[PDB]
Amino acid sequence: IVDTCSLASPASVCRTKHLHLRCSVDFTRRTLTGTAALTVQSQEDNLRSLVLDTKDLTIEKVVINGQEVKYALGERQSYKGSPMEISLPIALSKNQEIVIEISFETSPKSSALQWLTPEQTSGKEHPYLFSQCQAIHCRAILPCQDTPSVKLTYTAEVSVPKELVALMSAIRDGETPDPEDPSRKIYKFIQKVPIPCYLIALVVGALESRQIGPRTLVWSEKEQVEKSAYEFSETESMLKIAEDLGGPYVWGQYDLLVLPPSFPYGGMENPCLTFVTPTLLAGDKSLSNVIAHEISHSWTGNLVTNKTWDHFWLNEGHTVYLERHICGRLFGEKFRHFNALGGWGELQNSVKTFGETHPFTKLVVDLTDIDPNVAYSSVPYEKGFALLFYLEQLLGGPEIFLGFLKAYVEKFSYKSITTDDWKDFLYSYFKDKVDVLNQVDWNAWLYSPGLPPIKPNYDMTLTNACIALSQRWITAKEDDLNSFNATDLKDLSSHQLNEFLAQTLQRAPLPLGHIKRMQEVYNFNAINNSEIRFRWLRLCIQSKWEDAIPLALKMATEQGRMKFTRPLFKDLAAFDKSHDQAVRTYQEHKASMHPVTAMLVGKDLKVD
Ligand SMILES: CCCCC/C=C\C\C=C/C=C/C=C/[C@@H]1O[C@H]1CCCC(=O)O
Ligand SMILES: [Yb+3]
Ligand SMILES: [Yb+3]
Ligand SMILES: [Zn+2]
Repeated sequence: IVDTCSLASPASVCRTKHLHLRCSVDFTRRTLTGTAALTVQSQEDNLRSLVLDTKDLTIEKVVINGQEVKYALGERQSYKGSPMEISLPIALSKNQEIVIEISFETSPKSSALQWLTPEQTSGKEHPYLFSQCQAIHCRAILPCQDTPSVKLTYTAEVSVPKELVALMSAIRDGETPDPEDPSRKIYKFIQKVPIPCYLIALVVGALESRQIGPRTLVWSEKEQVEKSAYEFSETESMLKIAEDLGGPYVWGQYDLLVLPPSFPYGGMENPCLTFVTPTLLAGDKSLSNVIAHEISHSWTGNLVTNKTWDHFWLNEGHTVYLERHICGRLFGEKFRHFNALGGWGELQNSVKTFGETHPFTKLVVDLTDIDPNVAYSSVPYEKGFALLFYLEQLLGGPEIFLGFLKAYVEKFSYKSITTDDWKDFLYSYFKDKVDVLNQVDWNAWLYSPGLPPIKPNYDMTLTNACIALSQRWITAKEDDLNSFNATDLKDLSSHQLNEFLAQTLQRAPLPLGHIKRMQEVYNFNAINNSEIRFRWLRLCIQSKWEDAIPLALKMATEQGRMKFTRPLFKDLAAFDKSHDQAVRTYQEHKASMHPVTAMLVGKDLKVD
């Protein structure tokens, strides 16, 4: 097992045990400067050098035993960055530990960071910075073994302009004036649980907080605090359910940070401080499954970790499985099945986009010379979930399979594992059902592209009305459109409206007159729920309604969640009437987008 996405020495050669980060955030230069002190343990005899990952980092010096040591930056290897070899002053024996202090500065173009001007924030008076290290962007902040096969503790001291606040994926450990610059404050942090370095995270900005549970504050700019406190009020109830299913919550605090609209994901499971998109702020808590998902990562992902990114499905599939159990406990088993069946539809969509033979539709994926951001899709989420849901039904039901899940978390806590470790423990836990496990087509499920070889069984109770109404619209002729009316929606929840739109979008385009009628009688243009609005606008653009062009351009640019922004830009580029404007709009906005999102939209549009 080799991590083909890292250029650093592997864990079999040496292991980082601890990071002590002292840095300063310079908004004038858009740089982070400081020192990263790595406590490294040799795993072999006579160790005289080691290699760290870096990406667009300027290295000033490397200090061991109080003296500068020799180092060399190799040539850049595309998205992987540049390897940094350090010559150790004294050969190390196996299990010997030393401290290596590296003085470094980031580049303004760091792919881990987005620097925001005051005008890009809610308050309009202060700048803002946030990080996103998953999968392999931590090396664009600091030199490290940038592989999830290594887990380390960390402490940090971050100097910032005194008007602003710093937060990290760690427990807050005090603040003080910066003695080297009275215009600044130093914020301190401690992460005492070993983590993979992709879970290191930093935000700096004009942040305020409100308590919403016994172990949860929500953080945001002042303009969003009140709405966020209401939107995420289910958090503590979800944590209690998650603890019941996964075992103890070991991280102390579970805080939430609501980022500015360019944050690229629904959430990011940064330990002690989950990051979330403001597109969750629907006003009715209806997108709270994203919080259940990030909560669940506190066990599946953050405690039990994928050893390499080839095995990412271990993180995401088990987390989606726990996510849907949390929402099933809250709202019922029929709702769990409804969301499960919706996820199968999303798997169908991903497979249909990539193509049924595409290597990125395999559950286990070989990322040799593949940028993980390019490979990312809903496949590991939903093919992984589908495998676990299938096994649940094969092995005796959800109560039995949740017993496996808790035992799995306990077995591999604080470790990094592969698909074969998972499968071996599955066969160990279910030793009395090995004959049943040997009926599984393991090669198809784990290593073949396309849809899985067997579809699970799904309760249809909550889905039937969505399918029925979608089919009424698809089979309607012009003389049937008069029969549709706002009353068609009166018994549908927001989740069901979203699924009605998903069902109909799968058959797009529809005739333009149908889409116009849908707006006339359902007024979907008025809905601000981001998931509903996204699917409605995709349906309008794919059905060639020119009126929807400005709406789709607005949504694609006024937020930056990649799930929404990328498909909206792609749909607009595919519609001949909006193509030129889509490209011009991307070019005008690209410099102020998140660096990774800008790169991907450019690839999607075939723009340079
Ligand atoms: C199995 C294919 C391997 C390729 C992917 C490898 C590494 C993934 C890189 C970045 C992942 C960021 C994930 C963020 C949170 O779980 C996502 C919840 C929000 C997603 C959304 O709803 O927009
Ligand atoms: Yb030796
Ligand atoms: Yb303390
Ligand atoms: Zn996730």
